[PDB]
Amino acid sequence: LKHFLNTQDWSRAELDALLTQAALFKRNKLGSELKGKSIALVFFNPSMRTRTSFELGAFQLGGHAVVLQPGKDAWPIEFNLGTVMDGDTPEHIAEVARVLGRYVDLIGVRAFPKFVDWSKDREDQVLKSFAKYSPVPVINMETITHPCQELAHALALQEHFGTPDLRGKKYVLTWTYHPKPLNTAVANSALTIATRMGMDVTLLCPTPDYILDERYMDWAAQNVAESGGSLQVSHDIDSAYAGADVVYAKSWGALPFFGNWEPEKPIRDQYQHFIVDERKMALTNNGVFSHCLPLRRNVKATDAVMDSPNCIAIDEAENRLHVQKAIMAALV
Amino acid sequence: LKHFLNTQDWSRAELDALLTQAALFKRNKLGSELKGKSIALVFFNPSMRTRTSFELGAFQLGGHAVVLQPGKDAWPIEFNLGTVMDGDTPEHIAEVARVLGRYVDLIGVRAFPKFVDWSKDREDQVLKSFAKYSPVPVINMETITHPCQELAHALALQEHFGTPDLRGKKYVLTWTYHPKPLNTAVANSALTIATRMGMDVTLLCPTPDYILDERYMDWAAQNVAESGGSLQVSHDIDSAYAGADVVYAKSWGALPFFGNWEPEKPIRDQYQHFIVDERKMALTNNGVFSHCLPLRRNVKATDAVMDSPNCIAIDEAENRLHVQKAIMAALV
Amino acid sequence: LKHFLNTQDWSRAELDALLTQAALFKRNKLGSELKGKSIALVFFNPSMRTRTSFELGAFQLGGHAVVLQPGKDAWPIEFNLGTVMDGDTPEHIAEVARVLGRYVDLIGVRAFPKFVDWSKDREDQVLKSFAKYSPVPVINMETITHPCQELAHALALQEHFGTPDLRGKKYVLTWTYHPKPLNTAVANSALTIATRMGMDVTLLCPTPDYILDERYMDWAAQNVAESGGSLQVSHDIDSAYAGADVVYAKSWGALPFFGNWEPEKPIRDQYQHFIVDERKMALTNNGVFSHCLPLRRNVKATDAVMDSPNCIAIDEAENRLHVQKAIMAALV
Ligand SMILES: CCC[C@H](NC(=O)CCC(=O)O)C(=O)O
Ligand SMILES: CCC[C@H](NC(=O)CCC(=O)O)C(=O)O
Ligand SMILES: CCC[C@H](NC(=O)CCC(=O)O)C(=O)O
Repeated sequence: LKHFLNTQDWSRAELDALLTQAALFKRNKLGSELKGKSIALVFFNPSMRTRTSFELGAFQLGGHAVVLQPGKDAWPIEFNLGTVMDGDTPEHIAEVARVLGRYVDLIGVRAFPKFVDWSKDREDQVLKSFAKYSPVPVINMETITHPCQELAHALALQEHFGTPDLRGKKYVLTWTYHPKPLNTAVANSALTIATRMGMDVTLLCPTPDYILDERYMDWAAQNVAESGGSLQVSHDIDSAYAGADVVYAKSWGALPFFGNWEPEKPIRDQYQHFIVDERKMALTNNGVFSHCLPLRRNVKATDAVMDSPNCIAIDEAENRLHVQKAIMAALV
Repeated sequence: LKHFLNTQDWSRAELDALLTQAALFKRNKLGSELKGKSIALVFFNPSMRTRTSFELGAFQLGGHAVVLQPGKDAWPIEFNLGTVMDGDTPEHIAEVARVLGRYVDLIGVRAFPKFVDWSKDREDQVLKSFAKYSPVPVINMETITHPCQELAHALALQEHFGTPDLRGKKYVLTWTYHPKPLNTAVANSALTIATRMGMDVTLLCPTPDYILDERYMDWAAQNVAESGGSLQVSHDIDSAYAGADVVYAKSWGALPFFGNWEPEKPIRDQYQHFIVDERKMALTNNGVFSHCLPLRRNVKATDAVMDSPNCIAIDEAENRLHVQKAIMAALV
Repeated sequence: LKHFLNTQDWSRAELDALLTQAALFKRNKLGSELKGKSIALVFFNPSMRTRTSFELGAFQLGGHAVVLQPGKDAWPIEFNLGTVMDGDTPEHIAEVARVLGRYVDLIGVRAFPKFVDWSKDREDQVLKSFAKYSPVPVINMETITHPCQELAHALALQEHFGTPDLRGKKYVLTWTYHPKPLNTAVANSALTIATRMGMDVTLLCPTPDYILDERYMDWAAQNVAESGGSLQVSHDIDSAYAGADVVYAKSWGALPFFGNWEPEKPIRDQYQHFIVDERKMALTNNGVFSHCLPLRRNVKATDAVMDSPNCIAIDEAENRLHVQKAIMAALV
């Protein structure tokens, strides 16, 4: 059974088919690719865009989405095997996945890491559990990667440059400030999709500590090697933004500090200047700027940049809807 | 772009068209005025009637409603401008409104005041923010006014008297008891719609402190002046109910006590007799009684009154469904 | 007006019609028995299966389900009569039921007991209040009985044995361990449906204290007397499982300990061996095993049993969907 866990599991031709079909849905939003069909959207963390775009996407295609929130309405779910379940979890993912399998045609899941031990978070236990026990296709709605955002971001870029071939473009994935440490998911996904598109990627971040998990650095290299692009890690703002075509900001907690965020506080606080403002954007090749959102103004990016005509954040958010309808349609 | 923020922004002819179309939907509930269309219902406070009537109204018209609750599922939203967003709000209404604008065709919003400073609450920051940044029509689901209730209430009255012309009817908007201070919204809306219908309106309330904000007292005067009705403030129960045709109860916190409810407690507690019971209703001209609901029995009104055949509360609640389908249909 | 509060209120012919229609829906899931229709699903407790199966069932039949959760989104609801509502409940079920009555065509309700006083819980105040004030058919989504589970369980059994006639089968309803005391609902329902099907029922439980409320023991006797089956209470594991055809596990708090669970703790803890493992299942006549779910692994049943080909828990969960579509279709 084919799932949509990461874009890395898909061939360039399959992904390309997805984007084109997404572009097709954007011109003809109503359809019947999901008539009488339904999808279970399971959320273990908040969401505005993902929840809304999927719920609407399923409706516009003749289907119906059932939104579940383990712990708020549905029963909390246990993921570990061979365990005496006398704790806070009343049922196991093995049952939950098989049960949903008899009701819905697709299962979407959102589960951010717990931030206590990256060794445990990097395993993607939730997504992998669903994909293992579910008799129906599973869709990643963001765990430690955000593949749906990738395709929304990618489509938005091609649309901006009026071409599907983004090779030779200078892509800058910059870390940005935030009072607290966040998920690396969106970053791992951006690095993955930008290198898969074959762009000249620079991972701008404060210190080596902030470099993404090796897994994605490796996926990125394999992508560069295959698409003819390039990868590069920079700790210098100006040399990074210089002549950039795209600038994607996202804040995240330094991996080496999982479970020990105390000393991480004083470190991130001394890099607030990483904020994406006009100065840095002026150094770009009239480049574009985006963010997966939700975005904090005057923290991650200044008001002037968000309101700038060069900001394609709203278009990227919109394509989430089209891109996901292409995925669901392709999975049923 | 035309919105439905308050009935005061609409002409008498437009409002009349709304009520008639609502009466038309009441005879033919299923339609296609919203086929393939959707609406984002954003709730910052609880709701049973509004949430249900809108969700159903959108369905019965071929559309789909997406219910969002900032803080429970969607991300909390910031409304102030030029602020360093390092607080509890992860994203700004400027983005949220533009994003929803790419997904849904209509946006409904519910946001009661915070009760700390009426000077800030009376500004209607949430509703105005949505209407400012949203590329699609916005609908007031209750903030400091409850226009949807107004039209449901109005339709219910015309239906009761078998006529659209309510002029010359004695309308009594009475304050009523409640262990705590509430929103003036429903009251401000009742005063507005009753004076706009050209009835003889009396605002019965305990003391001058309980008189509604000048804004609505002024809207009411302009309405009297235009419809030929009348406005009047009374602190005497019997002289108010006397020969009334309609009696609308609603409890609210004295505006001058926002942020300082301590001394408000002892004041409201000495006016529990304002409860709408049989005695007061007997003094009426066999008048009708209603309440926007949720209503607390034996506090706001006695069981005998609620169960009375003169109580049209349930019909008013029902018309919410028809009246809102007329608004959505008119806005797309 | 006909409701679906308990299977006991329905004749054997009506119930049989329900199961057959459920079997019919299972072959033809999409229909129009609910076109333009809607149902209000009111939840006072968590739910994954019930909420999902009903929401989907309504969709697959052309209708729409509105999920309400008094206290989370909708306003909390008061059920006592002639009370001064100055507490935590803003509105009364008399209004809530009549209001929903003007919006939806059906009302489903879930409300577990409070576990403080069984004398009050056994009254089924919530379900009875809805059925009393609602102008439209009411459906029990589990209170002190779980009739929907009954029919899902029953259908799953007939399907397993390839016949609708379950008479002469040895049915074992066994209590099982759980760190805390639970609702007897599923148990009361199993005892009811198994005796109504005319099987040889044994209620295996630790001590006499754990025997179900007399009401259901009585319903069971009347059912035995009518169907030709049998009822029997056993406190011995091996004599119970011996040659069983069906084994239904469910944990519950000893009724005589409501409001006084302290001493109940040490009592249930000394019966953990009641867990449904392979040994006990080996003593059966190659019997089947099920559980209403959510089920805690290695507490209520071992992993080996849940994963066993003899476990029909997932099928029972699926039939919830078909069985409820048959009920809704029959009630409109
Ligand atoms: C379908 C059964 C629903 C419910 N189950 C629970 O409340 C179990 C909760 C837990 O095990 O923590 C019950 O006991 O009736
Ligand atoms: C689409 C991104 C979702 C999520 N964002 C957050 O958790 C931000 C929360 C905050 O800023 O308070 C993340 O970091 O991946
Ligand atoms: C339709 C009216 C909604 C709201 N009502 C409440 O907040 C009442 C809450 C309570 O009585 O506890 C209000 O006062 O405007």
